[PDB]
Amino acid sequence: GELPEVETVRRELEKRIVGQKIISIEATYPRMVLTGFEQLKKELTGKTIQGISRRGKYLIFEIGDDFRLISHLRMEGKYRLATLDAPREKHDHLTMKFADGQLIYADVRKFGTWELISTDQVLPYFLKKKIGPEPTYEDFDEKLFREKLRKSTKKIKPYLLEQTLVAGLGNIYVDEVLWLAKIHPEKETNQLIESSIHLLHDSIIEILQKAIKLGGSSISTGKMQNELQVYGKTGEKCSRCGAEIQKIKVAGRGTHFCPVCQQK
DNA sequence: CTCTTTTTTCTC
DNA sequence: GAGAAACAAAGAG
Ligand SMILES: [Zn+2]
Repeated sequence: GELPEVETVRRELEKRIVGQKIISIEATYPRMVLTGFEQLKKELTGKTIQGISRRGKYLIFEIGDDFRLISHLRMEGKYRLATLDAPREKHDHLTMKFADGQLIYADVRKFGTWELISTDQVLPYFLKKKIGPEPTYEDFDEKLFREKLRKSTKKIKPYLLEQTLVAGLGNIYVDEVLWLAKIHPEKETNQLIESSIHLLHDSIIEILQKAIKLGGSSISTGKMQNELQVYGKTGEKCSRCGAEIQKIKVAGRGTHFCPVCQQK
């Protein structure tokens, strides 16, 4: 559930529920709704989906211009539109009923969260969570990026995973990015040379953008997993130097890299 | 079998 | 700057 995959879901839902009126909201795992499902039911029932935007890995349902629904898929949250009488599968937790169908949210690990936030609190929400700039040449200022990177001793992969220097990078794309920029995941940010930072900054925007267009690496119906150079390729040869991709643990996360291309 | 492995928040 | 917790199932051997 990284920015590429979340953006793919935003567009799918975008062209399938925007403008639809909500008839009622049923929940079998209500606590998932951190702000009180009851309060959410009383307020979104009988509304219209105005739009579905995204910020980092968070989906934002715009229902009426009073409240915004912040949705986060965590590790395996997943939406799907199905028949009104469709049967209830094992890990379905919420359903948004429409006049002609329903939006179902599933999540095996129950990690996912839902939040109803008044329109004016959207920005303070992300600013309170310290979410960095979207991965675009316009919002991802390289200088600020360089500045933050030389001021820290944090290891690169962990630090990128924080969403602070930039938003959207998860385990898959950080490994892809770091390899594409020839930076070892344990390299301390304050040692990075500008040319490295510059290459990193660009590889970030580049790979996340490439992923968006390939529909994300949905192991839905995405094709980015077909172009992964190191994530999960443990034991396979490096696209460039041919060395065997190694897998190690960094800050508790499976980390794939190349011993040679990624020096550090 | 049995153990390992698969986003964000919080406690230090 | 680490570790744990939430939680459930595929994967490895
Ligand atoms: Zn290599």
